Amino acid sequence: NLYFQSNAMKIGVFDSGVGGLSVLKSLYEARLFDEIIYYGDTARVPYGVKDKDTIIKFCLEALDFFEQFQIDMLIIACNTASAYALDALRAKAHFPVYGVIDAGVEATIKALHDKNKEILVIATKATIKSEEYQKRLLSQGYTNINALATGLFVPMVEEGIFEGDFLQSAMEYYFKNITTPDALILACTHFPLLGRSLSKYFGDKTKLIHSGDAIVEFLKERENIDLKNHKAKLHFYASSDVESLKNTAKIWLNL
Ligand SMILES: N[C@H](CCC(=O)O)C(=O)O
Ligand SMILES: [Cl-]
Ligand SMILES: [Cl-]
Repeated sequence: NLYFQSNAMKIGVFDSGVGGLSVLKSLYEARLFDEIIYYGDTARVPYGVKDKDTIIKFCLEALDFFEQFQIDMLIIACNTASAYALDALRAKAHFPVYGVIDAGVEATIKALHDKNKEILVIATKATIKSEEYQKRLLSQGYTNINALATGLFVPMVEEGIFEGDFLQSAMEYYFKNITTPDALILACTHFPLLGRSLSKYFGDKTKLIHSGDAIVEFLKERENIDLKNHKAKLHFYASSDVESLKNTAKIWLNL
C-alpha cells in the first residue's frame, strides 16, 4: 500500500552560506524536529555586504527551492536575510516563516530585564543598516544601545580564525573606544564561532546573546512543539560545492 509523512515535523533552514550551521546546531540539539532540510546559498554568499533588492531576490529564490520539500515551516537562520526578506517571504509562503532578529531581541530583554542596561549589537553592514535591531530595542525602551558593523568577522570565521593575535587586532579595530556592554547580541550566523574570544575580550560583565539559542526559545513559545525522541534527520543542500558544506557541518555539529 501507500504511506505518506504522518505527524512528522519537517522544517527548512535557510542561510546565505555555511554560517547558518550555528543556528542548525541549536535547533538540532534542542530535539524539536524529526527532519531538517538545510540550504545554504554558498555560490553567492555573502549577503551582508550587498543591497536590499539583491538580498530579497535571493531569498525568494530560496523559497522556490524549498517548495519541493513540503516543509511545515521555514527558519531564516541568516540575520541579514532576516533584516530584509521576511515580509516578502511571508507574502508568498503558505507556512510559517521565522527569522532570528525578533528572537534575539526577546532573548536580550529576558537576559537584561532592565531597559537601562547597555546593549552592543554586532552584525554585517546590511543588518546594521536595516535598523531592525535598533528599532525593535528602541520600541521596548532600550535606548542604551550601540549598533556596529563588524564585517571582517565573517570571512575570518570562514578562514577558521577563532582566536589569536590577528583576531585580537580585529576586535581592537572594531571596538576601540567602545564602552563595555551588559549584553552583546551576536547578530550574525558566523559570530558564535568567535564567542569565546569575544567573551574574553569584553570580560564577564558582558552576556553574549546567541541567535540560535534565541530562536529555539522563541519557537517553543510560538509553535506547538513536543520534544522529539531522537535527533532530527538532516539533509544538506547548497548552490555550490555541497560536500564542503556537509564537511563543515560534521565538524561544527559533531556528527
Ligand atoms: N549569514 C549572514 C552572514 C554571512 C553573509 O554576509 O551572508 C548573517 O547572518 O548576517
Ligand atoms: Cl521572526
Ligand atoms: Cl520587538
